[PDB]
Amino acid sequence: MTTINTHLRETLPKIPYVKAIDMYLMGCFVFVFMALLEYALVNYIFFSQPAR
Amino acid sequence: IPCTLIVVLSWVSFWINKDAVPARTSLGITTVLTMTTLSTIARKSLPKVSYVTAMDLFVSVCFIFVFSALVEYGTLHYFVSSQPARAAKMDSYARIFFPTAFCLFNLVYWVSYLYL
Ligand SMILES: C=C(C)[C@@H]1[C@H]2OC(=O)[C@@H]1[C@]1(O)C[C@H]3O[C@]34C(=O)O[C@H]2[C@]14C
Repeated sequence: MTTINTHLRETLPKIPYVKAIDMYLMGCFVFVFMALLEYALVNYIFFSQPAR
Repeated sequence: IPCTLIVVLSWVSFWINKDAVPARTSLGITTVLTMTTLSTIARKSLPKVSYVTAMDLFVSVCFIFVFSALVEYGTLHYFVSSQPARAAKMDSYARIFFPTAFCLFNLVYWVSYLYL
């Protein structure tokens, strides 16, 4: 996600508003981030009780 | 040459034992990384046309192939716990299904685009 973000950022001007492609990339980044954070949270409670 | 090299590189994950999970995942994901990096570099050459050429189609098929290898290993690791009878012959099937499918793709692509 970061490497594609750079390879996308090498093309456009520096506009302050958020574009549609910026919203989509941020949504995708937040989804991947939430998946990794979810894995962290399921790795934390894993030892106390394996049902969760 | 580099995209076919990266695809043949992604192929080698089938020869690794299905128990070494970090090994096969690392190979597959590193291959998706290099394919992603390679895609943008080639595409810069020509303008930002909206139709598909015979070169972004090629890198798209290579990227889906690498992706297909990785998700196939994902289903393999999912299925080894459920039923081993189906997951035993998955690698033996993949080792012959991926190179033949790629050679037929190469055949059809090169013939269809060099006849024109
Ligand atoms: C799969 C592993 C071990 C990690 C992951 O990221 C890492 O830093 C580890 C590394 O071993 C080294 C680094 O190349 C790696 C990568 O980007 O994917 C993987 C590779 C291979």
